[PDB]
Amino acid sequence: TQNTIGNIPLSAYDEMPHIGYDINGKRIMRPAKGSALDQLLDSIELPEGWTGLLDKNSGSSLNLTKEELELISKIQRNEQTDDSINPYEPLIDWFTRHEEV
Amino acid sequence: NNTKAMKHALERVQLPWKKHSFQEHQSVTSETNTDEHIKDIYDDTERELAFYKQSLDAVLVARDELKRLKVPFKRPLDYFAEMVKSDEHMDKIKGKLIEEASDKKAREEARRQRQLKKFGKQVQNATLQKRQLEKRETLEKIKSL
Amino acid sequence: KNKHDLVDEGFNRYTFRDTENLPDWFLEDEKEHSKINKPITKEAAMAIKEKIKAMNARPIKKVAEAKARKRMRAVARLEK
Amino acid sequence: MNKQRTLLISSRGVNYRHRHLIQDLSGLLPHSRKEPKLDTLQQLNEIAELYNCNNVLFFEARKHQDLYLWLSKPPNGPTIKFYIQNLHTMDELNFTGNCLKGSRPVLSFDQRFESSPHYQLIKELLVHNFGVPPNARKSKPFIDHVMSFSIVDDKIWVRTYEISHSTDISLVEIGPRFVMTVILILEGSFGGPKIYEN
Repeated sequence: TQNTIGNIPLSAYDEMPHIGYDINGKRIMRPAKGSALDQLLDSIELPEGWTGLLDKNSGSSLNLTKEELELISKIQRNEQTDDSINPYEPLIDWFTRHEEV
Repeated sequence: NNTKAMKHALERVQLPWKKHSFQEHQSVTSETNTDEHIKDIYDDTERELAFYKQSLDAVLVARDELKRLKVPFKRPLDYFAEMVKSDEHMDKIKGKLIEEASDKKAREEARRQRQLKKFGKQVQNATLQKRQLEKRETLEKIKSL
Repeated sequence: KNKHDLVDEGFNRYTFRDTENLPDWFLEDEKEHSKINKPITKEAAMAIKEKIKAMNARPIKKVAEAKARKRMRAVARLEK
Repeated sequence: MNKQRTLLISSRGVNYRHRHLIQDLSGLLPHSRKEPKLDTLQQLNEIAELYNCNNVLFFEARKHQDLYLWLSKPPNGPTIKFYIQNLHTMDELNFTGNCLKGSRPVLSFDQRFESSPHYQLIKELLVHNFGVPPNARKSKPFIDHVMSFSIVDDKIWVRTYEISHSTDISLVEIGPRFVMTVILILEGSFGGPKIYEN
């Protein structure tokens, strides 16, 4: 977790220079002071894994990894989630191998 | 009720707390309090206060030993983290407390307004006649000189 | 839910299906009817409405025109 | 150095109040792996084995008014059967005060817990089971409440007091206030001959 603030709204800490406290009590500072140009760029051409919600670690927008975005799409078109498996295994006759007397 | 296997259980289950920091244990035992000293054992009014005294004792000792280490104690009022009872639940309790306070004040003002309706007439005529007494008092204080 | 949880959920009623060899008049009837009704949130519908909204969706022109509509409505209720 | 995990499980036959006890203990314990329901005795070790649980809180109710907590260590630990008489849940309006959800409590105890090895075992099991690890994943730093344990009339009275600060310190009582009447202690986890009887 490393941010240690629960299901509380992030409406709080919008007027603070930090997002919460963590185990063994120290100030989790807000990581960067971004430009007004970059913020306007991210409201026209939105980031790759843009998710519209705010992260708990930092006030910055929670993005998604390429692998996760691939995994969501592969759920919605069903496309085989767990790889390294064959969809079409040969029927290994584990029971008919031995003839009945 | 063999205590032998019980001691064998204390062998396996226990972790050495004296061989480590207080932070790993965090359990102030309020030994020297049996809590059998309480009068009215089934009445739970002295019992509430006795349990309160025990709790407050362990708090103070834990405050001392935890202050001995470099780990913070107080809620800083700078982290607004998730709490046990929800905010709507706390609004229900606070609603109830303000309700009971307003009902107590309602009964106090009830005595007040009833007294005003009973003796309102006498308030009128007494204040008016006292004012006229003050009129004649001042006028006599001019007429003498 | 982490990656590991979704990989479990990924194995549906509809997994292990070929899609590239098959004729389009068959797949266009499967894909319409191969949608598992998973529960939604209002929290998600918010962001997906914030994702689709384009630039010229609300200009100065259409804001002024919207007030030009509502003024006409406020006039039409004094016409009676 | 201390690393523990609790399993909170239920039985079919648990009513409104008892469900609120599993709710509020899962709140107060940051290391509480909350589980929905169980139907039947021997399975509970295996549930604990799946989630890497160092503890298992089995809340039973035979007649629907009653409650019987089966506190345990999973692999070979001595399990303790309780009967919890009095109950006042988290959602009772007379209690005033917010503890942090799963912050480190301070465990308060009694003299008469060291009188026997019997009460010594329940004392220890209440320390690491009902307590907390120093680095639990859902655990909040700054310490905010206690766990008052005290024995009178052969039964342990449990209360959770939020400490109150002013600017030295007060403490207003909240949470599950309940007695625990130690019915039974098994040798192994839900199996083997019974050590203690009343």
